[PDB]
Amino acid sequence: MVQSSVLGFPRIGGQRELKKITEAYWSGKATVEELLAKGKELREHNWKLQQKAGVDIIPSNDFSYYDQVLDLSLLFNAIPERYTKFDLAPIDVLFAMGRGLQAAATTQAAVDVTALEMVKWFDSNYHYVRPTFSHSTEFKLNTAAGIKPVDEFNEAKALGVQTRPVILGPVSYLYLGKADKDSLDLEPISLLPKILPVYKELLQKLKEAGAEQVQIDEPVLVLDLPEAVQSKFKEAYDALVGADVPELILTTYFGDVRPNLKAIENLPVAGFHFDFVRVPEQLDEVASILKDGQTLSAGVVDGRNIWKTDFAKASAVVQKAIEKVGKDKVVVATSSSLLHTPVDLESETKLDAVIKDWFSFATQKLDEVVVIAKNVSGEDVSKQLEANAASIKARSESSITNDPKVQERLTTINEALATRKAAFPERLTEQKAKYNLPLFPTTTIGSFPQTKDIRINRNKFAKGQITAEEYEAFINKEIETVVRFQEEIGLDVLVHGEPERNDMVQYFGEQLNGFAFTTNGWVQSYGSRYVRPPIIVGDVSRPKAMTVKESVYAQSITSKPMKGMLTGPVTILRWSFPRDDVSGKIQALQLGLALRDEVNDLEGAGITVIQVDEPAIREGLPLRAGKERSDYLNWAAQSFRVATSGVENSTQIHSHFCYSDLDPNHIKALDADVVSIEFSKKDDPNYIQEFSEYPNHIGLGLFDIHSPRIPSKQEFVSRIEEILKVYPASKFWVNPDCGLKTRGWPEVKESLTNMVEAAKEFRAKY
Ligand SMILES: Nc1nc2c(c(=O)[nH]1)N[C@@H](CNc1ccc(C(=O)N[C@@H](CCC(=O)N[C@@H](CCC(=O)N[C@@H](CCC(=O)O)C(=O)O)C(=O)O)C(=O)O)cc1)CN2
Ligand SMILES: N[C@@H](CCS)C(=O)O
Ligand SMILES: [Zn+2]
Repeated sequence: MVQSSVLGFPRIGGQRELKKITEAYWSGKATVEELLAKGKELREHNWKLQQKAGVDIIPSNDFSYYDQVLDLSLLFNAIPERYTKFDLAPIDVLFAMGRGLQAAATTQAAVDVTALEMVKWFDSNYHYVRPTFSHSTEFKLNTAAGIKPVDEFNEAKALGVQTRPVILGPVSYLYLGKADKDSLDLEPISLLPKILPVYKELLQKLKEAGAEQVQIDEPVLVLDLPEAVQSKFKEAYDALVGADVPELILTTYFGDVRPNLKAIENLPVAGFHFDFVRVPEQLDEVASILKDGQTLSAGVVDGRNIWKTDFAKASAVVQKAIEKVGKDKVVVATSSSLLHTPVDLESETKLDAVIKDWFSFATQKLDEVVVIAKNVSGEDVSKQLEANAASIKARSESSITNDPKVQERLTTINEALATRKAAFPERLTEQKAKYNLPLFPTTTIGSFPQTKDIRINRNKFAKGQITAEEYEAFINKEIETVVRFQEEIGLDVLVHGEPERNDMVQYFGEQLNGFAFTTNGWVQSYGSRYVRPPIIVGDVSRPKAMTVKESVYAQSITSKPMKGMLTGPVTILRWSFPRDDVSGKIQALQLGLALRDEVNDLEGAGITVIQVDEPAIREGLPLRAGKERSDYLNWAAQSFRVATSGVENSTQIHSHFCYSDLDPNHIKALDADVVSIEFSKKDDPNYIQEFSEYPNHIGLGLFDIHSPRIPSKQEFVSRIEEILKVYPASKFWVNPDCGLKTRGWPEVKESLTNMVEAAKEFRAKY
């Protein structure tokens, strides 16, 4: 009777309960008791949900108030000193690392401190708070905050639910972290010896509590790892394994671990886990490594995409496994945590029933693994296979999916379609001459605060409580407000705030043929911010203009130059749920050609300064050097270039990138005139050097837009002075790290006023 396993479940709630309480707590409208109360409530719900679904192995510690990595950075006490000298409570220290904190002296005692870096969790649009280590860091097992994975195991057990804690392992933990600036000579992985005795302690604490088996994520194995890292796995797991700890199920996902087999082919663990959705072909080789005892969790229900599973194909993999290692040592599992999927599809009432029948969100995926497991167990689930098999046939055969007019148009793509009419140095002279822009020119990145008044009115529109005529009126008020202000403040190149845009990708899925999109289809991106990425189901085209009506009005009320704003083709792909049938290369290209038509429409409609965001360009990079990556590099830029290479030289193409380990050389391939690079929040020591040679114009981001912190005019100056030491002023632009949707108005005002005030000084010194 083959068992089922889930690697992690989405904590946000079916009604984003979690967001709502977290944001309340942050704004002083809910007590700390009330936040923790609701945490419990959700934890309880989701465990019970899975229990009822029939899942055998059920995760614990997958819950988090912000990020499960940081959660460990807390537990193990990797807490930069600067966060400690304010008598904050564990929970608030946690949040402060997250989003900084700043309150003047109230009883309440005065704090001001930044936030730690945030980066892509592998090739996903989930972002973790990056561990930050230092020579001073004393790894102890913190008990002040409680001990989370213990306490949550116990909770579950007190509802009769036996769970499998999930912990990021020492090697991944370190390798993914970073040295703090007070300690540049520090490889994070060198602390392995200091940290194990902590992981060890935790583990015994868990064993005593009742923990049979523990999932311990070591996903770094899907990456290119130098030889000196690979040898540290044995050291690590040799240390931890024992009679006083639970059995450990070394867990990998998102890619291929074969290059690292030597690393792990003689470890003491109780079993492994692998992603046979992304890399089914690795099964024979990895299964080879299993010395008796050990179990193989067979990751076969996609924790990263929402296409309904093919029960035939999936069960065939699990049986290939069963052939190699015995039915009794095999487990049907999600390929990854379902963190990256929405909660429940049944919450969606406005999708074509045909299309809906093609999908499965988290709740459904629980049934999925339950059924496949049952299948291979010899049990009758005939009725579910056929229905499932129907769902597949249908998908397979659809008039929706294909659009010949597109497929042809693809063969119009060549070098010329993706080269501008002249080189940057020649376009600058034309642009300088049109725009008359001043030295140290100031601008922002697009979005301005997404005020509940905007959210409520988009919604009243969606739901017919107001006419289109009324919505246009409302949007214009708000673009007017957003301009009038930008003018007030002194900004040079303007934007329009994106008031009319739910999300920089969803606004587009709602407008392009080939898509679907959700109402309650939300996934966490970081902290309390979530998105409901759209879904690509067919061949992509743009039948109308998407953003002209708005930007033309925008341009019409200001003499100032104004940006249009799209989302480049790679980002639309990467932050959508991609197609099952086809490659992403084919999808980007379609998007490129499709986005051209908007870009062109803009130029034609008067909007001669245009920004096309491409922030996922690094995210979307394949997890391993070789054929697939070097292809990615080439088509990924090409598609971008496709949507931008028809413009006149007098037109100013802008881009933007953020919250990623950016590769300048690839960014450069886009030959954009001007870009915005997230720099402040990420405290990257090298970004300055590594972008020493960037040939086109550039604005490294001057303040962290994900903290309510207002930076001094002084903190702007410092950063600038710092950059100017490696870069000439005739290139440098001044802007924030990213957009301002999440920000409130008070701090928007004051922080830009400072930014600009500061730019204005360097203006006059030169
Ligand atoms: N997709 C994406 N990825 C990205 C970024 C980005 O902007 N987008 N930037 C970086 C960071 N990621 C981010 C992710 C989300 C948000 C964000 O601001 N999300 C908002 C809302 C976004 C949205 O979809 N807004 C809708 C939702 C409105 C709403 O909630 N309405 C209510 C009903 C009306 C009401 O009561 O308010 C409801 O549905 O229940 C809208 O404006 O229309 C949030 O969940 O806090 C920001 C950055 C990197 N990756
Ligand atoms: N233009 C987007 C960029 C987010 S990465 C915004 O300003 O919200
Ligand atoms: Zn950004």
